Amino acid sequence: VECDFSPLLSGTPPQVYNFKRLVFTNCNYNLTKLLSLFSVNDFTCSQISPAAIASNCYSSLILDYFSYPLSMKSDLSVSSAGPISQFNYKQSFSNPTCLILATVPHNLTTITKPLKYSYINKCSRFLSDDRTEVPQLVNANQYSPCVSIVPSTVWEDGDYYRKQLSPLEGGGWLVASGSTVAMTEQLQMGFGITVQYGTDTNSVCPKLEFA
Amino acid sequence: QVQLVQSGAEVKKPGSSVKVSCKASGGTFSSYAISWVRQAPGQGLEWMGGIIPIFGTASYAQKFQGRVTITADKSTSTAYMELSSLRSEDTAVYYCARVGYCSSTSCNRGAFDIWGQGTMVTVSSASTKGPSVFPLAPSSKSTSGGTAALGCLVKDYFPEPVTVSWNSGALTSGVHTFPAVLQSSGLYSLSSVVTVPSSSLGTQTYICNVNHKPSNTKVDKKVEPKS
Amino acid sequence: DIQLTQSPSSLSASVGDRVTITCRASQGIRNDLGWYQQKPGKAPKLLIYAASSLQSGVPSRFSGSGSGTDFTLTISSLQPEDFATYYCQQLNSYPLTFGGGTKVEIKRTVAAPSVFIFPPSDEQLKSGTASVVCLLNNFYPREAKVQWKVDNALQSGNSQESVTEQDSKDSTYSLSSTLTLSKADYEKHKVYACEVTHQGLSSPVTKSFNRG
Ligand SMILES: *[C@@H]1O[C@H](CO)[C@@H](O)[C@H](O)[C@H]1NC(C)=O
Ligand SMILES: *[C@@H]1O[C@H](CO)[C@@H](O)[C@H](O)[C@H]1NC(C)=O
Repeated sequence: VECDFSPLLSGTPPQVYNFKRLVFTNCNYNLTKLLSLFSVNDFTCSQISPAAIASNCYSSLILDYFSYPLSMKSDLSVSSAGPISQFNYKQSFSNPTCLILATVPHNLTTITKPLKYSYINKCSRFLSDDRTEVPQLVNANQYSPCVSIVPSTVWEDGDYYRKQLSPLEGGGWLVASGSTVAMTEQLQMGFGITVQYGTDTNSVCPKLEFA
Repeated sequence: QVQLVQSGAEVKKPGSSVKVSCKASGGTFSSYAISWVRQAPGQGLEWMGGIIPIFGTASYAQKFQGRVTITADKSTSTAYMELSSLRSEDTAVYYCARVGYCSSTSCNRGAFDIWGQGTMVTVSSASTKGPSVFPLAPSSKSTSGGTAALGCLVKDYFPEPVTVSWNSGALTSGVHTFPAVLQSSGLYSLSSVVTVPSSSLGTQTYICNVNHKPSNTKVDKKVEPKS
Repeated sequence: DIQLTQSPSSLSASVGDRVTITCRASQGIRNDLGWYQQKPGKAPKLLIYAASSLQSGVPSRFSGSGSGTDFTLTISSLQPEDFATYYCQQLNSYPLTFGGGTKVEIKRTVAAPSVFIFPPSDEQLKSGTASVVCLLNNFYPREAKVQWKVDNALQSGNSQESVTEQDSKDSTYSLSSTLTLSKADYEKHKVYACEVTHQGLSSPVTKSFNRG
């Protein structure tokens, strides 16, 4: 009956390039209650409004969450040509989306902090000709191809990652670089919401209130 | 089996800057990082910084941050190490090296499998000067039962190094060329001796072949016994 | 910063015996340690990466072990070519830190120095300077004391010395010391001597000469 956002509230949230995705169908949600547990610093949406996304029925609701430093807010926009939207995370274009930047309050101890913030700064294929470099831009609703060679938490800023590819996998090399951001006093996160309307299967509805 | 070829020796005044090149020979940088290491005379090894040629990402030891710049030209596979505000304590041999094996945390950190031949950099207020070559004559005060000592004194030159041979390479046995010592004047000085049979002092000619490339100086000094 | 303590600083050994060099990190570095070898006047050479993995071509007599903090480079049966300086290096974090180094010399019998002395050449004397050279040839061990005495007066601050690298054939060292005075000060005095103290000498030996 009710949509469960519990996995979000427990454990250490991953970095942006390893965003955790929750998919909701056939359930009732209370978005306002979820956001009341956090300090929402920023709440912007595309092809929908913050008020409307908390009060509409959908055929599916996708929620992506990850550790994200509040300072790099503008980098988390596709309008910007930053490494975040190029190599890490990229929301859908043909579907209404929302982006929430929140800070974990001290009374929410169930959410633990990672060692630091970190993201993919570079991600490219180095071909077998030892010359041509092919940048691997992340697609919507997909992970970076370099998530296989980039660790879940980057050790040092500007670290280098290199993996040799078999002929079957196009040969050459898979090459990536990662950046780090020092951990804030309180854990800061990002939330990516994507909704999709249908015809009859619009069963992801806001939890209404009764006597 | 790629090789790393570095630029020639450098002589700089205090406060100036130097830029050493490191070119891949008989191969390419490929997907490998290039680090830089220096070594002062008699001292150990020290990491300065490194770079990822493909990305141009550079890392530095905090000791040198502000005075060091490491670049890389990917079109020619040539790395560079620029060190500015040179002090006398920067007098050292500078090596480039390839990060051939990734560590557990990254691939710009790891063991250096291929090294360049190194580049000597000397920082001093002294100016380049050719050596004065003086003979060390053999005598009774240099003879000990059939064997006599003789040599050359290579004094007051700058900078390092000097090479000395005997009889144009023919005489190699019993030859000791000592490491140069730095005098208080800022000039270097060394000796080169050779023990020979004491019976050959009346016939055999012994010539000191002193070479000092930085000053374009070659001196040949014939050593004869003194009496 | 990760600190690496390499011990011992130096050791003497014969061809064929077991040699152990230890490296200890100030904190855990898993297996991110490298071992290098360096000969005088040449670039360092990679022996072992990942604490235990032998570099291609390096003889199997070199063996690295250890994990975390304590690491060891073991050389099972020393060959002539193994006598050099060995360096530790951690690969874990910035900055890439090297160990202090271990100098492996050749152990041989105590050899007394052949002490010779050279008066300044006439060529140098007419330039205004006088250099007297004292030569300690082919001795072991390398620890040796040289002292200049002008007219039996001990000298200080006007002499410099250097020792050659250990000879790879007879395992000896040689020392050259240069006493430098002016033309005027040189002619002021009579006897010039260097005194040599060495383990192979029953007593300090003096080689000297007079101006003439
Ligand atoms: C949703 O959560 C909010 C908490 O801010 C609460 O006020 C509201 O009553 C909840 N709605 C329902 C239907 O439970
Ligand atoms: C926890 O802190 C948040 C701060 O935004 C506050 O809104 C909430 O009421 C607090 N809850 C409890 C149980 O203290």
